[PDB]
Amino acid sequence: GKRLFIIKPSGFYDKRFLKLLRFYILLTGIPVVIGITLINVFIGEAELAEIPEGYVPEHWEYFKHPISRW
Amino acid sequence: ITKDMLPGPYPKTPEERAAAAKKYNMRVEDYEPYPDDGMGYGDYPKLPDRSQQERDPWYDWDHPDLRLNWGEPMHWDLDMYIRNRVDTSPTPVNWNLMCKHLFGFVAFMLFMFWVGETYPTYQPVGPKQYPYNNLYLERGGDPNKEPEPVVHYEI
Amino acid sequence: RDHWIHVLVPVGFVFGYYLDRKNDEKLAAFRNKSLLYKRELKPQEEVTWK
Amino acid sequence: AFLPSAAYLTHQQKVLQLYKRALRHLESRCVHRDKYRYFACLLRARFDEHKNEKDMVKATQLLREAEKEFWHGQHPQPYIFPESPGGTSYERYECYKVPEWCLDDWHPSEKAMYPDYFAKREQWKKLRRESWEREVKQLQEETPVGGPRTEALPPARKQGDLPPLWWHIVTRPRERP
Amino acid sequence: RHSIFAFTHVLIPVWIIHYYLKYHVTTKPYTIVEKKPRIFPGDTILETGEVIPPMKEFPDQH
Amino acid sequence: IRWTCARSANVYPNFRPNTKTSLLGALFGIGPLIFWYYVFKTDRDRKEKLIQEGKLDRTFNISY
Amino acid sequence: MNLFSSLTLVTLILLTMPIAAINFNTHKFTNYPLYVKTTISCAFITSMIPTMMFIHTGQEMIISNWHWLTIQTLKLSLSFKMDFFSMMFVPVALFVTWSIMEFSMWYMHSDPNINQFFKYLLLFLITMLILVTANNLFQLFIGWEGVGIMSFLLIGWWYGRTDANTAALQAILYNRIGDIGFILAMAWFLINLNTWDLQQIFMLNPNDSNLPLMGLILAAT
Amino acid sequence: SWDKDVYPEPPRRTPAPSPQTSLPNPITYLTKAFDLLVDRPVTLVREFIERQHAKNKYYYYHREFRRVPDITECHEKDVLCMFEAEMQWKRDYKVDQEIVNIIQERLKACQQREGESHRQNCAKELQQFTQVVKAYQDRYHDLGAHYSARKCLAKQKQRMLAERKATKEAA
Amino acid sequence: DAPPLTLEGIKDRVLYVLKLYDKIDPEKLSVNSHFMKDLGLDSLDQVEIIMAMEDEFGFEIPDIDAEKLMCPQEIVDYIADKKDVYE
Amino acid sequence: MLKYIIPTMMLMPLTWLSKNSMIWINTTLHSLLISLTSLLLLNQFGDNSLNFSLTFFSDSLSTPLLILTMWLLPLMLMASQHHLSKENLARKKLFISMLILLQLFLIMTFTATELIFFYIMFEATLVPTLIIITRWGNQTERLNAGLYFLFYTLAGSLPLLVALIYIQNTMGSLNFLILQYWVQPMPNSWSNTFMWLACMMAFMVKMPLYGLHLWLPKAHVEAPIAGSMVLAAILLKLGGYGMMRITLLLNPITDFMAYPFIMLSLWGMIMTSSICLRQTDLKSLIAYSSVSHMALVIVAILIQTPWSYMGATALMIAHGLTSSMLFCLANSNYERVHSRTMILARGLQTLLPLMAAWWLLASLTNLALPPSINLIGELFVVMSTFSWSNITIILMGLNMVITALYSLYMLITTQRGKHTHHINNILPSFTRENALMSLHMLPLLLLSLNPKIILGPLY
Amino acid sequence: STFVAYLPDYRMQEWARREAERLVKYREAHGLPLMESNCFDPSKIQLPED
Ligand SMILES: CCCCCCCCCCCCCCCCCC(=O)OC[C@H](COP(=O)([O-])OCC[N+](C)(C)C)OC(=O)CCCCCCCCCCCCCCCCC
Ligand SMILES: CCCCCCCCCCCCCCCCCC(=O)OC[C@H](COP(=O)([O-])OCC[N+](C)(C)C)OC(=O)CCCCCCCCCCCCCCCCC
Ligand SMILES: CCCCCCCCCCCCCCCCCC(=O)OC[C@H](COP(=O)([O-])OCC[N+](C)(C)C)OC(=O)CCCCCCCCCCCCCCCCC
Repeated sequence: GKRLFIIKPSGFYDKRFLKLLRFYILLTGIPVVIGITLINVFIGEAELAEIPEGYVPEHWEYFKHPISRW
Repeated sequence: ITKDMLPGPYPKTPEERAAAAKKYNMRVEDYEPYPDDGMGYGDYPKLPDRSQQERDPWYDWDHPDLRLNWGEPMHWDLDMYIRNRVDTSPTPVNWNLMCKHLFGFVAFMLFMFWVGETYPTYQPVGPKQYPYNNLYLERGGDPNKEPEPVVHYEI
Repeated sequence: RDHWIHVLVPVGFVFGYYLDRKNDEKLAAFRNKSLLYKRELKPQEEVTWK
Repeated sequence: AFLPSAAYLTHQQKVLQLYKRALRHLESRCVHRDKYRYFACLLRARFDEHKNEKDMVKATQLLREAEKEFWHGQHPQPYIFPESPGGTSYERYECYKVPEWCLDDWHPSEKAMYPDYFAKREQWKKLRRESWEREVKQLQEETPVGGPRTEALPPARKQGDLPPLWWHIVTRPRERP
Repeated sequence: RHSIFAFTHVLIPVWIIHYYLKYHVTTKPYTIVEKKPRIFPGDTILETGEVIPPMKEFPDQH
Repeated sequence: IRWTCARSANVYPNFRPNTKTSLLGALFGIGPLIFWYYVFKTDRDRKEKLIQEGKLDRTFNISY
Repeated sequence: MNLFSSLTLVTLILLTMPIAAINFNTHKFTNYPLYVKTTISCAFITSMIPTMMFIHTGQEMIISNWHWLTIQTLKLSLSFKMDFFSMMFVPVALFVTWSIMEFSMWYMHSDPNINQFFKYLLLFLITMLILVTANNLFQLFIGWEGVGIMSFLLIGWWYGRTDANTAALQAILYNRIGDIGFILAMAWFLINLNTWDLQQIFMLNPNDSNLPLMGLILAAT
Repeated sequence: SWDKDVYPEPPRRTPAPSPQTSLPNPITYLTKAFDLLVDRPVTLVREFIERQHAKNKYYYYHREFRRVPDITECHEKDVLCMFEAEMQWKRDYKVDQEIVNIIQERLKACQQREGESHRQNCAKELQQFTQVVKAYQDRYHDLGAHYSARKCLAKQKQRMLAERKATKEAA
Repeated sequence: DAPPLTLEGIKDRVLYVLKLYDKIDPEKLSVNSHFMKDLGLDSLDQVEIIMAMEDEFGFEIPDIDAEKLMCPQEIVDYIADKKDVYE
Repeated sequence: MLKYIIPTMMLMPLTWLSKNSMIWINTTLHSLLISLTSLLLLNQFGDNSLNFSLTFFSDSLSTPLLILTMWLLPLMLMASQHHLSKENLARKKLFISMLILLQLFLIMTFTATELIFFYIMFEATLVPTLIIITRWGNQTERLNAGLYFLFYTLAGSLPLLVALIYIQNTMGSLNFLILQYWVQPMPNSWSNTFMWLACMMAFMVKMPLYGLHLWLPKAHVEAPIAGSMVLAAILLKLGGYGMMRITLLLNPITDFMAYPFIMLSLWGMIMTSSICLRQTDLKSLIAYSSVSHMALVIVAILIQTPWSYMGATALMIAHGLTSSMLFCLANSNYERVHSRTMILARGLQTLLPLMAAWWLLASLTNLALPPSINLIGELFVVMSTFSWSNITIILMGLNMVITALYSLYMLITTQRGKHTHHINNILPSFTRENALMSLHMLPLLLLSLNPKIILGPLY
Repeated sequence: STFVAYLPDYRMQEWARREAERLVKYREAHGLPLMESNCFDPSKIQLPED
């Protein structure tokens, strides 16, 4: 069907670089987002309460998110 | 590239002028430099100061996007004289006539706009009528101050 | 161990953190003495911060 | 004045180029076919009435008056063909004129995707690289002293020998890739 | 596979943005500030029950 | 390479300070600086003398 | 009351999904223009629903849904202002664009870079819809420069032809002069009204506001 | 939730939807579809996350700083107490900035929620915003990027001498 | 859009344009028939033919190449080279 | 700050004791470990700076600069690991040791609590850059590039040091945690005028100020690109740190004296933008753009408003990242074509698409496309300069046209048009190059989401 | 990115809301002004002579 050729520069290297970038960012992004939604669904975000009398808090007991506290 | 390939100082005598002309590989008489007024031009050839759209577009150039060949002594302002920049094409209309026409047109209708600003058009009507002292409270005025009661009268 | 050259910088960071933790000990001139952060030292405690 | 082969434009060539440009501007002036045909016949009859003039200086002055009225009576926006320079589609498809040597840079895992084409390319390259010394031998003895006097390339004078400097003029890709 | 577009590209964004807007944006004050609906004579507020009293009769001309 | 060398590196070695070059350098080097200095100066005194006397409206200007 | 904001943000996020779809591809996409066209048709329907709701009722909304920063007094947050204006203009633009991508499916079928072309005009539509529904002036500036850059790219599409490059640079120059006017108006509004949101600007109602109006006129020019 | 005094909002008055013509409207049907398909699974996953929240419920507390002697009772070139005074002054600076921010939030919310007649019903918010803007301009404006409690005290002193001079010259 | 043309298609086209010209008799024309030698026209008629071909194919031929191609076979060769036939 | 200095001084034997083929891998890995470790400096409070010890402190200002510095070292190591493959192994280790010493002196510069310590290591930084510029360049003019770079900067600061010593005889301490409370106002006199000049001119040269900017293009068109990136991205920021640490002591005489400096900076940034509009070399064009950006930063810190300080810090960090990645682009082009001419290699989008994408992103981030941090800083400086006076916006407005006009043009003639026929050595994208380009580009986009970490000491 | 996203309350900025959320809640319930033109106590300053 008169299938002609179009000369184009080799896109194998650019595609390989993009695949490597996406794989190497996803390899840690998937466990990080899985851990984030797991602590946000099971460990639980903290709650606001007033300071009790005679009991000082720790330096890490002033923040909301558990990751910030850790 | 060596010490006599890069451009040098101003050539004075015919012999060094011919040496500079064969340095740029052009005609000896057609190689003429800028006047030594102290601007630091040097022995660079002075092109007749035309743009690059004027070049032959059908000729098999060495560089087709620039219409420039190889080894030609190029313009002092090649960057200024690309197709994507200032163009010196021969216009069908005179340049001074173009400037005069544009200035006269712009000044004439700016003057007419200002004249119409002095004498405007309108409709044969009276002012609009609004209730409650021309909406004193709805304009944002304070309620602790009682406005002057102005009423609108029928006709 | 055939990877002795790869544990230079973590050892240096551990040594630097140990040096810093020794360094704030000499700066205990105003510990539990500031007019804004002062509090009574709790039982089963000896210092407010190490 | 500026030509790949010549250094001076003969007055006959200048007359023909004036006729071509003036009639193209006339066609761009009057759009319809009948008016264009009538005025084209009028212009051809005028050039025929001034055709029988063998005096060089008289045709010189007549050319000067003719160029002056042609520039005086030309359309500001003459019609330009879509592939001609100054046209709407001038060098538009040039973004896909990738040269052939980019196929040198291809990965070997993709060079096996089109095996016959790449084999043909390497045998073409072999043909070119064995013909290179023959063609530079052809120019090294046919060229006059002090370099060539004109830019017209010589042909191939022998059967089986490839044309000299044949590669980069025949290698340009199709205009619709 | 015929209705995979209308479920993945529509319904999951609705559920996600409604969860986010209901339990994370409405909890913050002055975030989704909505213009109050216009009140016309003869209407009735559902949350109170008080009826806006009827507007005076038109001095008709037509 | 000849043009790129003649554009930058071959300006000073074939430069001689005469009346034209020095006049052009003084005209285009210290002229606009003096003009902008004087314009911004008199704008500053006008703004300051407006703001010390309370005539400048600074009712809502609390971000600066 | 709750269908409104959810469906409108669904329209926006559904418009922004195919860009992330084409950015994370490992293969040649099978009929990417059909993907974009079907997505924009569903987005047109999803944005046509609150049009019917508003013309039935007459509701206007402000959705300040994501905080960005607080510097000194000023607070900037991701806020969408949807009134008669923006939320009425959006379905018209969605209909026109849906027809235009279908015509582009007809027209640009002979270009191997058709997917990049569709991605570019989808990005232009995204930043334009950001522009129309912007609440604070900064989001409107973001949409302004986004549509300017996308116009530059889509004019210099055929990068081989130098006339396209010259036209794109000329358009960039004139749009940057307009941005000079817009930035002057921005600076006057901040320096004299201590705000960038439209509500505070309309409430404070400055009197000697000839300079910001002149700047906005220059931006519109 | 949030406190209703710091963010006051008027009660909602929604008129009764009563059809005039016989043609039905799709808004009620789409509202029912939204309540069925969308709201129910969102409420289900919300009850899931809050039930998982109920097992581990620990608290965090708002930090409070006691009042310290200010910059006025500091001996000059004795850093050991003007450090605390400057610390308190910077904390109060941040608090005042957030106060002007919350007043701006109140004004914007009033202007949006009052519709097309906001120029009359948001007079109180405009007066409060003008008062707090004048207070902030007297308290903190023109200090410079290198602001300190000494510069603020000197500006307050200069303002006090200006006010006393205006009182004495118009007594 | 724009279907490729073979050499016999442009050959049919060029002989059609030649046969539609009044100065050419429709019997004595060939691919190698010289305009000044086989048929004996003028230079102006050659530029008329060049304009006819330019308007027929919808593209511009440069003036030097307009005057250089001097036979219908040269016209066929130039058109086939510029359109790059037999792909 | 001993938890980052000791890793650097302990990585020094690691690059001295490494094998003959694993120097680059070990140095890059351990420098990236230090780069991750450096994120602990963000323990910042809204009132008190993180004062580590007697001679080390780091407020909200210097922490982004430190993070930029020890994120910048691995990028320099990747960007300078191609052309040094034929260089001898001992000299390769010498080059890496010079880069490591430069990083160590830079991190010791930004955290020095005493101004004498800051000065001492701020021009202990002068030796490694001079060595790298003069030794590992590629032209003759590098020798001249070792003179104009040196004898400018020292000539600005050998007065300054004396002035600093005078403060040691006046206040009694040059510590910055003390001088925030012991500072006295500066009276109007000729002696205070010359003290202001001496305290200002060193970092005025190091920005550079217009008129004193001649050392910047002559030291950039010939450097090895590790030197080019450290000079453009982080070495110019020592002037900004000098401003934001020195201008506390120079009040209120700065307000009625910095008029000609602001005039020079504004009209010289106009001039250098115009010079960018008519350049032929990529390196010189990027250097003159850097001159324009630092003149803008000069105006921003000289008007001394809080909004201006936010904009100055944001513009400093964003311009450093953008100029470093632009120099990476120019180095890739000069690697492929073995020349610095702009008009030589054109139309590379037809051959290199991903480098064309990086060119487009670089040009977009150069002209302050929102919502990037470059636009944030530039906009804040624009509003602050409009607050200083009205007419300044005109002197900004033309620049904001011109700073777009070359920023695309420098792209276009390098990427768009008919490609050069007689150039055929254009290799495809090496993974190392594009990895370096993405490592430059992705933080610049990421910082737009959370700008509050790079908004100066008074956010 | 995960570290700087969950960084523990940069410069106490969120805290700057909460105490402010208390403070107006005080002074809108007792008729006190929102903020005063005097940053410090105007009765605890020795005014210089004029
Ligand atoms: C298809 C899969 C979909 C996802 C499925 C899984 C998730 C399901 C839904 C749950 C989501 C998570 C919980 C709700 C959201 C988080 C709640 C929360 O408090 O988040 C913290 C905050 C809420 O704001 P905030 O008020 O807490 O922020 C204050 C932050 N400080 C004080 C540090 C300044 O952030 C978000 O919620 C993130 C919003 C992300 C969406 C918006 C993207 C914007 C893109 C453009 C960026 C650039 C804009 C530049 C201009 C800006 C305007 C001027
Ligand atoms: C890049 C090249 C140009 C660099 C220019 C740098 C800035 C220009 C001014 C620098 C002056 C030198 C440092 C002075 C520091 C003074 C500190 C101070 O408190 O002074 C108050 C003191 C005041 O005296 P005092 O403090 O001893 O007196 C007691 C106080 N009273 C006055 C009340 C009694 O000033 C001086 O003593 C004189 C200061 C001016 C010095 C003039 C001579 C030097 C001129 C500039 C030379 C610059 C280098 C040129 C060559 C470059 C290389 C080729
Ligand atoms: C720093 C100075 C030196 C510079 C060089 C630094 C080198 C080292 C770099 C280390 C790694 C990077 C560190 C900085 C990371 C910054 C980013 C970050 O983490 O931000 C945190 C912020 C945190 O959000 P936040 O601040 O709102 O959250 C508040 C905090 N909590 C949750 C605890 C209440 O993350 C985000 O904002 C993410 C938002 C969601 C993700 C994006 C969704 C939208 C995506 C785009 C969709 C399409 C839009 C339209 C597009 C149109 C076309 C353009």
